[PDB]
Amino acid sequence: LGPRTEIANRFQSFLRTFVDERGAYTYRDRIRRMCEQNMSSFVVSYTDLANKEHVLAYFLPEAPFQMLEIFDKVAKDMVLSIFPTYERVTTEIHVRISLPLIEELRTFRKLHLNQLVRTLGVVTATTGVLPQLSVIKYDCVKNMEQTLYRNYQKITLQESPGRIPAGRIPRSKDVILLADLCDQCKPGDELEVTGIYTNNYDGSLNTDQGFPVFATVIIANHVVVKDSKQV
Amino acid sequence: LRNDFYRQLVGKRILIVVNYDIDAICASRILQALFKYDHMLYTVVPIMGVTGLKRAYGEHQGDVKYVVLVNCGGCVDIVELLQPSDDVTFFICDSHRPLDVCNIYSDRQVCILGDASLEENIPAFETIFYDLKQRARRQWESERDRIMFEYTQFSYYGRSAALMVFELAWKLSKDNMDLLWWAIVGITEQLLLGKIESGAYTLELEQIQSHVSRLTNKTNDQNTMSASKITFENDLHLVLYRHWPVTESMRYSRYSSCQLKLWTLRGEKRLHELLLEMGLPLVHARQTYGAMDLVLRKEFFSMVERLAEKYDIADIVYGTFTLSYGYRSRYAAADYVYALLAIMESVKKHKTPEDCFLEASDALSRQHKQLLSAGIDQAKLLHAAVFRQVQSSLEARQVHSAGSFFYYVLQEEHAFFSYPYALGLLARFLLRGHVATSRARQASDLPLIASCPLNASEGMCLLVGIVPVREDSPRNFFGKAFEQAAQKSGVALLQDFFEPAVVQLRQSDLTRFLDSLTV
Repeated sequence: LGPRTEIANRFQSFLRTFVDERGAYTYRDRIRRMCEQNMSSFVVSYTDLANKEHVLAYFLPEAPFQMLEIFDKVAKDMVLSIFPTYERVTTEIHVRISLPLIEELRTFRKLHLNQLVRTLGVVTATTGVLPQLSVIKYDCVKNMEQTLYRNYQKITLQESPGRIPAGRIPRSKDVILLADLCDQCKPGDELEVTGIYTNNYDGSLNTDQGFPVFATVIIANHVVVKDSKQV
Repeated sequence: LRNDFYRQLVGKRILIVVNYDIDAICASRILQALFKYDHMLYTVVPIMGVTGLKRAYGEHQGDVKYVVLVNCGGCVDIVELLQPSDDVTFFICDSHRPLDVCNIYSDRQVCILGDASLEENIPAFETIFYDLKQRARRQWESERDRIMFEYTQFSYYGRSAALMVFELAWKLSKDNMDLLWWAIVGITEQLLLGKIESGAYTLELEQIQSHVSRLTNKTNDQNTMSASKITFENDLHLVLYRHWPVTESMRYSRYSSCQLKLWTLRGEKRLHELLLEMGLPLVHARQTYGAMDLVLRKEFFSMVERLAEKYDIADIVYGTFTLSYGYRSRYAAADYVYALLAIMESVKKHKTPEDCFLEASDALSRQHKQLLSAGIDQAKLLHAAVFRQVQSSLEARQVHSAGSFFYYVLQEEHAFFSYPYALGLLARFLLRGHVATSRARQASDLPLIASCPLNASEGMCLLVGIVPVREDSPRNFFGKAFEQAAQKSGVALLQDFFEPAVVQLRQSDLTRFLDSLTV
């Protein structure tokens, strides 16, 4: 896609050229800060993003995931180009967003699928933290070993018991987290999330009973803790 | 020259191995062997002070006339002390260097291993032991501009203890590669410019190199396990590189701490930001080097030598040696001397000091190597119990200026510090901390004094001395300085140890001693 040409330029012209707030922009330093803490969660703020170029809100939603590819390739190509020193260890990347507009539960519907989202929740019971599979390999005769992994934990959120619509039922939704954004969920807290809406890969697609069994699922690019009860 | 004297050594003898030092066993165990080499039985001495001199020798009023002197000589007109000498010969190989000329002459009962390009002290016999009255004193004092500039201004030490014995012995068909290691023990014992100066270190890059870069008596087939001869490489004397992770060096090292300020936080952020430039991991920065993965461990010094060029520490490359026996290890000569002091354990049995001396002298054998591991252990924890007073002190500021020096006192002892020489170390660790670093050097370059709580020995205010740093070779006035209040008043003072810079006061007769000594 020849379009893919210009986007990374608009990143590459943006992560190591921009200055805001009277110099030494974070992007010069956050990466290395991340690199010094081995973190892989370098953050963007959409407000600064629109301060430079708000065009990244309107070619995004035809597939924001390819946008995130077009983010991570740039980041990678900055780190190991500038920290080829880094070229040993983990050597993979993704970024974060914090469109800092609060929007609410019980509104995502027919027209909120797989698109630019921003939502909260409140946390309750879920499972441990466990792994998955990642890659396309299994064959040689004419594989279930040496096949890279990625951790996993299930969520469960809940909604504000303060801003309730007066005897409307407290509700519930099934949502996901992933390896790097994991081991921070616990019962009884809230967490503000970038958020993104879809369904299962295939949630029971067939002639069936008098109603399909369909679910709806979300994950976070960014999570920013709202509670933070220590320093 | 003892090519004529050594060959006299067949009759009865004593091998004194003098007062507390690593130099002792290095330059003697050689000869505890060599005695049974000439079919000579050997006899040795535990010494702790001039105390020990004749309470030991006075038990042995004989005439055994082939006799050692090391680490002493700055003692007495040695016939006046060792009067039972009638012609009883002595043999000196002492490092207690600046000696009086009373002791050389009567040249029957001493041997002068002194030859130097410094011919400045000739008429001291023509002044002291020879000395009209007015002009006598004119000579006396106008030349004590030089004479009292000796022995009333400062003091120092000289050269090896058995490198002389090496010079004798490499000719005698003896290539004890192990004993060349022992020589290196004696080298980094006190020839370390970190402790006391060599300077010519940079030209002993040739010396023992040319001894052994000469010599591979198996120049063609040297690939065997036992006793492979040792190999030179440019290496460190950073603290104990080997068995603990990098972050232990990066914490417990001074030449970082003087230049990088590590006990605080920005030291640590800055450290991380350099481990970026090395791009080492953090696990990998917290496993023992021997424990880490490999290519990082391998490529370490190759990068560290170069891209440490730029960051306020110029002087981490040195020239050193390191070896093993077989497949368990690769020891390093510098990874030993800090283990040596670990059995110098000052326990309250009365058994500990001397028998630990026997233990240490049992230690430098290849057969006796288990115990050395425990020494390494103790040293690490010692190095981290340093901190047990550092940040509590450097931030609380126990520091006292006290005029034209800096003044410190501790007032509670440590079983760690019953052994004394910690008192030198912590000084040399911490004056850096505030009194050098939160300031310019103008309030930094002065020496320092260190109390010693004696919670065990009834309270006697033990001490050691210190220099300013970055000008070390300018010898210590403290060689004299503490005679000041001793000379003005004198207060229960002893000089019972071999060393000048060492003293013993009363627990509570120390402040007026100071106000006398302030000047």
